[PDB]
Amino acid sequence: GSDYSKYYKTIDDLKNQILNLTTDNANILLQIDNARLAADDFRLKYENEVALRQSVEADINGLRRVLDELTLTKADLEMQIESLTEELAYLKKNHEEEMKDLRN
Amino acid sequence: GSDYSKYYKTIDDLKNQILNLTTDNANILLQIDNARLAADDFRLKYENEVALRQSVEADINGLRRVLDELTLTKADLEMQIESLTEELAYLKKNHEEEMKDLRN
Amino acid sequence: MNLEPYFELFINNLRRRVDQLKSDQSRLDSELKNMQDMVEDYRNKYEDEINKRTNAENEFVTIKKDVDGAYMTKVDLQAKLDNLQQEIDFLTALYQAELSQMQTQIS
Amino acid sequence: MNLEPYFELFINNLRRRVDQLKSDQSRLDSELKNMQDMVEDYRNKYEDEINKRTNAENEFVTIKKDVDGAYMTKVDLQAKLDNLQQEIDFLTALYQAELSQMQTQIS
Repeated sequence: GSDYSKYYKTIDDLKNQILNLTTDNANILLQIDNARLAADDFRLKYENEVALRQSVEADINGLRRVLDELTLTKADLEMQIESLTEELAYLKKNHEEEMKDLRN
Repeated sequence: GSDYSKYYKTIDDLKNQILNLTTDNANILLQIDNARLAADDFRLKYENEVALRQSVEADINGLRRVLDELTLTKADLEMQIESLTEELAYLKKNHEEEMKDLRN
Repeated sequence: MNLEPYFELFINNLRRRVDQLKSDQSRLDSELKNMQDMVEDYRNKYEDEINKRTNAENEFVTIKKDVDGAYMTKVDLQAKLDNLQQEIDFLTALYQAELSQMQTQIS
Repeated sequence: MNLEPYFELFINNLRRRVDQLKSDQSRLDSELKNMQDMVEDYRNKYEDEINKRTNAENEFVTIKKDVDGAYMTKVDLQAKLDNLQQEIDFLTALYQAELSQMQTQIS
């Protein structure tokens, strides 16, 4: 019958609509899955980054403390060297003068 | 005195030899230190590498199991689809023939 | 002259310091050689593990593409099968009803 | 004709399946939007942490050079100081001995 033919048309339209919807939704699910893996991958890479940066920065702070210590030490040594240099020169010239005196 | 002058020469030569040796050894120690930091840095970088590779490879094996399952499923579905297709065609043509028979 | 041993003592001290510093230098040479050797070993390990990792990543990409395709095929096949079953059942009931319709309609 | 409700039932089933699949699609759209948004957020975090790390590494290089230089200066200064002290002491003893030498040698 004709009416039955119309109903048939609607049936097939719904069948194909199913097929299309299942395929589309499957593709979207794959997009979601791959995007998941990408987010997780980026979080691992990031974690590695914060680890490397952690070691670097800590080492930096340690090296700041060291540098300050070394500069203070340098200044101190310069002072001491100055004093001992004056003292040595005095010693040498004084002994030589005493030699001159006793020889005269 | 002259002899004392010779002894003086040896003294100064030893003083400068000290200075040179201390400086050289300090530079070598710095080379050792920096090389240490480089070895440790390369071991951290390496460790990160084996971690990334760990995640990757494990995921691979999992995906091998999945792929096998999906292929087996595909073959099974193809078989079922074949059977049901033959059965549907039979059903349709048989009903139509019966219609012809009863109408005659 | 009386003061030769003063000079000889001071020289002896300087000689001792020098000899210690030379020994120290030899040790430092060995230590640096060991360390550099380590830097080369761990560098090599690191690079090789880079390449192994990279090949693993590429392999993963390939197999994940294959899996995505296989999943799509399974989805579509399952949909087709479900459609076939549903249509079979529907047509079965409907056709039996057509037979009844005809036997009664003839009357 | 008798069989209109058979067709209407099967159509109803198909309609139900369709509607479920459309709802599912809407959900999947939202889910993918959330996920993509996350991928962008974590990507950005990752890159910014790359740059922070790199600047930290460079800073470290600079400060370690400064430290190496400072250590070299400390070493050399300490050596010079030690030399000064040792020479002072030696010359003190030796010179007192020279004074004795002269007072006795004159006689």
